[PDB]
Order: sequence, then C-alpha cells, then structure tokens
Amino acid sequence: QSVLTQPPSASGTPGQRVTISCSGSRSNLGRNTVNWYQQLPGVAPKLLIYSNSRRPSGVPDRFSGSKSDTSASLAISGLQSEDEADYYCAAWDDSLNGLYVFGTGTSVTVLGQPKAAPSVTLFPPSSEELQANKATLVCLISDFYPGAVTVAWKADSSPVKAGVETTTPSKQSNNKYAASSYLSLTPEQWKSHRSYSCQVTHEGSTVEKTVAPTEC
Amino acid sequence: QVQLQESGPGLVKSSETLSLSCTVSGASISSYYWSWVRQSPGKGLEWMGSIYYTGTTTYNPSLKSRLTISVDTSKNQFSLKLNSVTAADTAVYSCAGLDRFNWNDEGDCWGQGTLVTVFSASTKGPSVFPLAPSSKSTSGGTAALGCLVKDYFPEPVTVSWNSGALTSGVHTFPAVLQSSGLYSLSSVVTVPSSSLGTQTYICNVNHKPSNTKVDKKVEPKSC
Ligand SMILES: [Cl-]
Ligand SMILES: [Cl-]
Ligand SMILES: [Cl-]
Ligand SMILES: [Cl-]
Ligand SMILES: [Cl-]
Ligand SMILES: [Cl-]
Ligand SMILES: [Cl-]
Ligand SMILES: [Cl-]
Repeated sequence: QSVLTQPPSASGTPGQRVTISCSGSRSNLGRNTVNWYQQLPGVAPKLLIYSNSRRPSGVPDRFSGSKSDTSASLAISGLQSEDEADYYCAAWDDSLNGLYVFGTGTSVTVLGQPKAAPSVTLFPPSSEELQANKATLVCLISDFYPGAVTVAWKADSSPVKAGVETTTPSKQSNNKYAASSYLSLTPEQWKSHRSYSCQVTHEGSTVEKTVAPTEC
Repeated sequence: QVQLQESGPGLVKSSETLSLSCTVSGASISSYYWSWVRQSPGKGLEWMGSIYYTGTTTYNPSLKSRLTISVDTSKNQFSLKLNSVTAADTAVYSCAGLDRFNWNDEGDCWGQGTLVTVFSASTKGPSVFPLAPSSKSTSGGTAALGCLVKDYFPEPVTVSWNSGALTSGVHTFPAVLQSSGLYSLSSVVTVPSSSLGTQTYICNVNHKPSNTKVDKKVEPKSC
C-alpha cells in the first residue's frame, strides 16, 4: 500500500451534486486507471466506476468519473438518501510486483432529511422460553429519523432499569433508523405483574406499547 | 452471469488460521486476476493479494509474511490462508476478479463479503425462540411474527424465512451487545393475517462460527 488521498467526508442536500476527490502520485494514478467503489456496512464493495469513467451495468448515469494528472474525481449528481455510504477510489501502483491500492475513503452524508416517527412492536416472552425458565420482552423500533431514541421500561407503572439492553440506532435499507430494546425477566416476574411496557421517546413524542401474561 | 461463491471454515482456532475459498462459475479460471480484500468500518478497505491462474502471486507487503493465496484450476477455485491471526484480523472478507491482465476490460467481478470475526473467547451458539403473530402494530390485514435469536458469539448470524422463499416484509434487526458480551437479535416478517394457520412460517438461523443451524417454526398462540 501507497497512498491515495481522499477527503474524509462530503455532504449535500437531496438533488445536489457532490464531488469526491482522489489524490495520488506519478506511480499510481499518474500511470494507471482508477476505479470507484461504494461501501455499505457488512457487504462487499460495489464497483461504481472502472477505467476512469465507465459504469458497469445497473449503475445510474448520475455517477460519473473523471481523471486528471495524478488525481481523479467521482461526481454524484441528483444526490439521494440511499447514496449515504463510503466511497473509495482504487488503482494499481507500479511498486514491487505491483500493488492494488484503495483510497482512504469518503463518507457521504445527505443533509436536511425530514424527521420520521417510529413504529414500535412489542413481543412478550414465548411459551417455550418460559419453559426454559427465562423470559425476554422484545421491543422493536423502526422507520424513525434522525437516529436517536430513548427507551424506558415499566413494570406495571414503575420504572425498570435492571435487565435492559438497548442498541444504538443504525440506518436500515429504507434510509431510516431502527433500534431494539430487550428486557430480561425471570418467569415469576413476568407472571406476577399486571403488565410490562416499552416506552419510546423520539423528537418530543412518546409511543408506549404494553403486554401482559396470557391467561387461558 | 459470472458467479463468485465464497466458502470455507473462516477462523480455525486450533491452528490460529483464517481460511476462505471462492469458486468461479460462468467464466474461465484464466478470465480474471483473482484477489482478496477486507474491510472494517474504522480501518477502511485493504487489498490483501492477487493470483493469476498460472499461480504467480502478489501480496500486500504488510501481509506477505503470513498470507498465502492459492489457486486450484481443477476445481475452478482460489483460496486464502492467513496465519497467526488475532482479533485485529476481524473483517468483512471479499473475493474478486480484477482486470489487470485482460485487454478487454469490462469491469471487475465481485463475490460476496463475509464478516469473519477473530476472537479468543469461547464460541457460543444461539437459542432461537418463536415470536408468535401479533396484529396490534401492523397495517390492516397483516400481522408481524418473528424469531428471537439469543445469546450467541461472535457475530454474524444469518436469518432467512422458509428457506429463502419468503423475502417480502422481512426485517432482521441489528444485534444487541449484552453486558455478558454475548449477542441477541430479532428477525420479524409481516405477513397476511388470512394466511395464519394455513401458511407455515419457519425462520432459518445459521451461526457459522458455532456450526449451528436452527429451523424454528413460528405458529399463532392458542388455547
Ligand atoms: Cl462493514
Ligand atoms: Cl480529477
Ligand atoms: Cl416523532
Ligand atoms: Cl407504533
Ligand atoms: Cl405492539
Ligand atoms: Cl509479493
Ligand atoms: Cl486476539
Ligand atoms: Cl433451549
């Protein structure tokens, strides 16, 4: 690895054009073509541009690449929410037996997205889990924006803090955030209260879902 | 139509190695410069090495001392073995075919990326429990059901539904890191209410590090 230098971040509002730069040297970009990749969490990189400016099938033409001297540039016009990702240039470098070099990466943020309210689904413990002498309440929160929530749990109407585990919100494919909160109880606690509640606060509004043990 | 299919055990602790393979379909084994890369959110993307069908290799200099990339033209596969691994080798590993040695450059072909966690703590398989259908929070005519995947280590687990035949309305949430250091996640799918009790719903949970697979049937609660 040599160095392909890229700004750490870029941003725009929906519809704008955002350009990402890649700065190399004589022995990489100066004598080699450049590729651009889009990187989303947990998956392989996605090839956006190859051979300086050519788009593989299925890549929209609002992605365009250009090349100049020892630098290269990716232009994303019609910026959309789904364009939020890390973008990496890459090129061969004529050193040793030849090295493939990825740039340092640019994170693209789409600004001005409207706020969105959460959907909350609360699951009580399954009967089989109770038979295994455990009980888990499952509070699933989706479709909200920006990526911040507060989750509080109640036994009847009293606050419960022990046995609570909550994730940090992260963006889903729909370009909105999801989080989940888990409440661990003994089966006796679950069976001996009137109900338990999951209470989600976001942007000054609260959604409270409540579940109770089943009686036949 | 060119396919790169990842396989392999990933981490093998008894030898402290990381082994992955990639099988090429729809193209010759001489069609690309077969390469391995890895990625981690804070560390960025890193090229590890490449191999031609002849067997000649080129390595990232910082990995050359403990990385071997090989090719089996008979099986149309190429492979990665990384030795003396540590938690610093946790990453999304991807195989690819690059165009460095082709006159007709049509773009590179990319396999799937696989999270491989390198860890020294003990492996923990999941316990899967059904989340019985509930209509309270869904649109008219639909209900949400799911699977709770408890107390596994390390990431990742994968969840499909009805062996992949059900994809619409599936949302597998990110895992929670418990105070115990173990993970749990939930996968929920929204289905037609009219289908409950005639359509069977099964979540297929796979935790490769523990070699565990659970097919959990999710039924409506009754009696
Ligand atoms: Cl990632
Ligand atoms: Cl440029
Ligand atoms: Cl809101
Ligand atoms: Cl809701
Ligand atoms: Cl609910
Ligand atoms: Cl080498
Ligand atoms: Cl370690
Ligand atoms: Cl069990």
